[PDB]
Amino acid sequence: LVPMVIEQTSRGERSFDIYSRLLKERVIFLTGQVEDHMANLIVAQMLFLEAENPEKDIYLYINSPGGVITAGMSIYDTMQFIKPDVSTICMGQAASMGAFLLTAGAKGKRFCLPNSRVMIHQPLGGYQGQATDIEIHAREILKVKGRMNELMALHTGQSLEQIERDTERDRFLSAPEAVEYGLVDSILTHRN
Amino acid sequence: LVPMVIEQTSRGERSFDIYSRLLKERVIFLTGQVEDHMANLIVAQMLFLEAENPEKDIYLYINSPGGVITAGMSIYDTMQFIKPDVSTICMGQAASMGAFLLTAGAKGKRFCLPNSRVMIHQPLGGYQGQATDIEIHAREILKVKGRMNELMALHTGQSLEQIERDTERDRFLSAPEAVEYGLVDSILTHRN
Amino acid sequence: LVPMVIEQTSRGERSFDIYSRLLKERVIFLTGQVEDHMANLIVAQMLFLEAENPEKDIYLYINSPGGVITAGMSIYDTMQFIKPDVSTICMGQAASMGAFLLTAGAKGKRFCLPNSRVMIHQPLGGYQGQATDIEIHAREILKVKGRMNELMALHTGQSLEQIERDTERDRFLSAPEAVEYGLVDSILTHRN
Amino acid sequence: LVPMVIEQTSRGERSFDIYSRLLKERVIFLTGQVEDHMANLIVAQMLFLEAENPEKDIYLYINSPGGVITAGMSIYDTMQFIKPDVSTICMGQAASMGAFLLTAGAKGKRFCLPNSRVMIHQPLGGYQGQATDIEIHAREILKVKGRMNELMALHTGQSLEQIERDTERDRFLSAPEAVEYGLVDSILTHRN
Amino acid sequence: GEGVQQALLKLIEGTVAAVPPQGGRKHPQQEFLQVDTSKILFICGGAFAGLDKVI
Amino acid sequence: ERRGSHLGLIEVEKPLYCVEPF
Repeated sequence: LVPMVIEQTSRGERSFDIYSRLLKERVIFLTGQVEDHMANLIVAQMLFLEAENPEKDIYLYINSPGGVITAGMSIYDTMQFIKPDVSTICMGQAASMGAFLLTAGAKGKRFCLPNSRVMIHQPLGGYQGQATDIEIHAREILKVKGRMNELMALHTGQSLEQIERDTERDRFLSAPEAVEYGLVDSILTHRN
Repeated sequence: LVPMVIEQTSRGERSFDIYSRLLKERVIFLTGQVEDHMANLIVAQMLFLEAENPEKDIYLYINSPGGVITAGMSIYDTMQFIKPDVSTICMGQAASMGAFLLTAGAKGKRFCLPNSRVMIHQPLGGYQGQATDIEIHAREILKVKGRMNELMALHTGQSLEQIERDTERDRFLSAPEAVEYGLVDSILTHRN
Repeated sequence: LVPMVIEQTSRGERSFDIYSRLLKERVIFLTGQVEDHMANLIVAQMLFLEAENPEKDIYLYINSPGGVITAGMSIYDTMQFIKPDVSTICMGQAASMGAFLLTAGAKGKRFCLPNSRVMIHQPLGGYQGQATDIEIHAREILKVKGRMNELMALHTGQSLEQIERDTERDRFLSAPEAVEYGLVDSILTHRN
Repeated sequence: LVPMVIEQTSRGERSFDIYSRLLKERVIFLTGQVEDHMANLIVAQMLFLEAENPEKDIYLYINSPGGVITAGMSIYDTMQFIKPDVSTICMGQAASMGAFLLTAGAKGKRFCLPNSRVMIHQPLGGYQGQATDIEIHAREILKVKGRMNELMALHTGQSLEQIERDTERDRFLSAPEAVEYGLVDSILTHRN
Repeated sequence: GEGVQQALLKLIEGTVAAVPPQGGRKHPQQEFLQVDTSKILFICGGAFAGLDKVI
Repeated sequence: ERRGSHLGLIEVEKPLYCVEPF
């Protein structure tokens, strides 16, 4: 299923999987729905890379239809914590959490392919139970919505009011439109 | 798929797993629901690290949404038993059991990321059958509630009355708020 | 995923799984429901360790919620047959089979963590068929109860009458209370 | 997860599985319901063991709740065919098929643990279809019933009439009782 | 391998070697002829199969 | 004086081979 590759070295050569081979080149893949299991795996990869070279950049390819908010924040904090700058590239799709992790990259290192769609919307959740319990959970999700908007405005540069009105409902953005908002800094179409 | 990494040592190059590689650095991952199977794995990891060098602190990351209280106490009892100090770091989410193991770390070595969330609530349970059996199980879970609250008050420093009152209903605490409540000591934002 | 650890020896370094590494140190894990498949696995480990060193004690951890009786009578018979003493440490939970396999350890080498829970009840069963067959199956389950009740009285020191009055219905016992009945001997709280 | 063990010899270190390691010591495990896939596996082990040393005894551990009659007869015929004696040891439970293969061991080399349970009963079956077809299967199963009883009487040393009367319905025999019936020769309690 | 490389470090550069007693008409044995290898050119040839990849 | 001189040995190592269930 997963192809295996070889890395010619002076001493000899060793076999690696396609995904682990790219990890050696400081490349991390964020594919599929975001959850705790894959998020922690990405966290481990980020920590391991900064130990080998805390000065080189790290590339994070994002293609995912969103996911859990808590799992995603674990990645966001890890990116802002480590010293090396993390470059984010969007390939195909970027949803609510994917877009937040896309714009959370370092300045001037947030790219996106020309034929890519980006969607941003407010968090969604629910809780069944007593009225008192519903109230407690309602305040928590509301605070998350505000915090997410505040962080988005920081990286994008737009005002908090603009983000609130734009993210009230699903908002689809293309690669050129994303640059205007501030989610990305450039578009990659051809090499050099 | 779990990536594979290579570690260059004096004896040569060894290919480890991303999770096993971090285990050599006194790092243990606590992800997902807490059960007997994963708890025993964490217990084994702690004991193995203690034998190697029982002077260096152990790092335990916590991105769990909760679980059974029996398997969680197994980890808690192991943490307080071993000589080295277990440093807990909250990444993303910390639920009832996830927060009981976060505050149960060495004093001064409890950390939480800025966007991490912490939740604490009383134990859950239930039983079906004769009224006599219900009385036995009802009194047992109550003892756990009182015992867990007693331990929570010890590490956090809050009075037992405050812990009992706040644990009646689900209580959400952000990273800064958790520092005042006593669950954690510091917040990690940027390296150095 | 089970992490892989390395062990340094005179011949060289070898990589073993965490469970296998602990097996070299005469440590057996009893987790989850008890069945024939896992029971035979534990029996094999006990027999293997006996041949390696029939004079060194064996440690058996018990974090199980109970299971099949027949599966648990093989382990018990294997522990009483082998020459080396089999120490038992309760980790989190010990139900009927787990508690029966916790008090069956060598006298003076039984332990229960401070926040561990022990539960003892009577054997459960049931049969659907003709009345003549129901009687045959009913008499057999009543013999297992008497047989197990007698073995517990021998290993705990309590009278058979007390065991019959305490096992009729579920009886939850904390670690300090287990020391007073005889299921365990001491409680491990710290290294020294 | 089956643990890995090490075997030290003056040829090089070799890591073996717990079950595979015991196979080298003339030990075969018979666990779970008897079926064609596991039966053929046990048959292969027997033929392989006699090749290494056709004079040494082969130990067969029986812990099973019974199974298919055809699958069991494959093992029975193989046991009585090979030159080395097959020693049967009952741990846990031995049902109709398990008991037949237990008493089928070499005379004087059948053992049973003190708390082991043995059960014997007539074969089961059933067929749905035309009346003519039912008579064909009805006579076939009856022949098996008589054939099994004849073999049971031969090994146990009892009369064919006694076996038929006792096997009419489920009959539970403890280890001390099995010795009187003839299913086993002695009981193993401690390593002397 | 490495052991032979460590023994030529002074032969290729120069040292007073202890030549075996004799392989000719020399009568004594303890003579252990002393020759200076500091003016002896040393060519070394090999195939270095694999060096192409390293480069 | 006739006296014998000993010589070192190959100093070979003992490699290990691991076996897995499949």
